[PDB]
Amino acid sequence: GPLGSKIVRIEKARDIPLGATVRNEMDSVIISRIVKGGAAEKSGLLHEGDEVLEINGIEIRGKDVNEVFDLLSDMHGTLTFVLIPS
Amino acid sequence: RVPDLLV
Repeated sequence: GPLGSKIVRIEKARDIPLGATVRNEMDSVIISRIVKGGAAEKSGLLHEGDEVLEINGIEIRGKDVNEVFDLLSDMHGTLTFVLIPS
Repeated sequence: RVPDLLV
């Protein structure tokens, strides 16, 4: 995919985080840690250093991490991530 | 300094 990206799907429950922290690096959103015991880890599809380009068609690149927190806090169901691997 | 938010 664009910029050498990849598509991964992960299920999210209402009001339960996936288990991944994010930080801004320049204009990008980067996965800084995979929380042990969370859905993100068990999925084995999200990894530290991954850049998040899109989630459910929403462009994540260019967003402050606080806006990304807001978006995911109320998302649920099948989440479609567009990622650039580390 | 860089903020790390949990999602």
